[PDB]
Amino acid sequence: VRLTFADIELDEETHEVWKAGQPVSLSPTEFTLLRYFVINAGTVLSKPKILDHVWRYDFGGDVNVVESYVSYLRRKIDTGEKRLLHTLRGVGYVLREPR
Amino acid sequence: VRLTFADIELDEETHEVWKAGQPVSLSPTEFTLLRYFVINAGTVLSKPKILDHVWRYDFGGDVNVVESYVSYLRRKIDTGEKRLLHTLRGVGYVLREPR
Amino acid sequence: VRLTFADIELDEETHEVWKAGQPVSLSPTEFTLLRYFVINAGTVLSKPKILDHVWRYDFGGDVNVVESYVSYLRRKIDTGEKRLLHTLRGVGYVLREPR
Amino acid sequence: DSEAVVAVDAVSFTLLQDQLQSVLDTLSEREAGVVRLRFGLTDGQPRTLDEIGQVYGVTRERIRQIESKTMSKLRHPSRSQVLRDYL
Repeated sequence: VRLTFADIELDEETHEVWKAGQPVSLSPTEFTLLRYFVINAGTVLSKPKILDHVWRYDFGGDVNVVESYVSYLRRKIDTGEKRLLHTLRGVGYVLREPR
Repeated sequence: VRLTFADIELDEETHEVWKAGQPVSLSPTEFTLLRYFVINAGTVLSKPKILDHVWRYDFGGDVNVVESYVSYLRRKIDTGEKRLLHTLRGVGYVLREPR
Repeated sequence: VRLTFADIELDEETHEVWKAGQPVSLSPTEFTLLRYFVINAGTVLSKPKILDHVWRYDFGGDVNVVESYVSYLRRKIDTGEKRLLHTLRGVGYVLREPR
Repeated sequence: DSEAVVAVDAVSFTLLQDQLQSVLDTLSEREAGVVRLRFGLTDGQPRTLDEIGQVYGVTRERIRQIESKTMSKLRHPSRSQVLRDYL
């Protein structure tokens, strides 16, 4: 039942993640975004539906929350500037191994 | 479920295209234009129709935008002078494999 | 049929606890807490799903009760400030030996 | 006569817009006005987000959030079923 991808490996019971097999701790909401990100690995995710499902529909806040969260994901797992979680200008983000 | 024509291959899931198998990245609206073309491959598209459907109805600009865009698609995919994306004067643009 | 974890060991027949082999008495409703906690050993437990399963669905109290209960779990066995029953902000608690 | 009115689709469309207004009145009046001016219902002119802001005294980003709220609450299947059958 464990969800794995390239170098990111996830367990659904204790909700930890293996990044190339070395331990890493992360914030809860960031785990929720990565859990979205791994269910739809190779599927493009746009800010609206991510906000709809992971975030509470009543979110009247500003949109910079999700890009800041993706920045945290970058600095946590994808240290290199070129990374597996790609950003699409005005279309959102997607998980894919670099080709 | 992927969309194909001649040598152009489309993946709607993570928004990338294949032109006989070498990588390519492309702009969002140009991507949408290519999608509208392949989904109506075998049908000619008229310019007011395109600016109606793929483009937002409130578009108050000139028309030259659509020719600039299709010129981008030509210089990206149909580099040769003769192309698979034919042009009809005053009728719009269409995706034909030449006979 | 006896369940053990690191140094915390649990019996299902007479509802008593060894902490590193030392027997300790405990409250009845608090006993149910670690029973969940070891039955999901190595799994993160969140206060809501504690409320639904452990506690009756008719519970009309506030959220501080479980927190005080967990604090009670801190002072009885994992007396150290750093403890095996780790704290997840907004996600609850998890049973694991520290890395 | 192709241009002749079939006289059934027109009546159907009248009840159809009645159903539309009834459904949108369920939504908040602010959201209802947003979608009305968004697609040109009261008039024939769909409007840009800045017009919605200047008629609501709000930034365009908040109208984008409002549009997100509208088409999300609209997908709620009670609206979906009662509007799907009419096609």
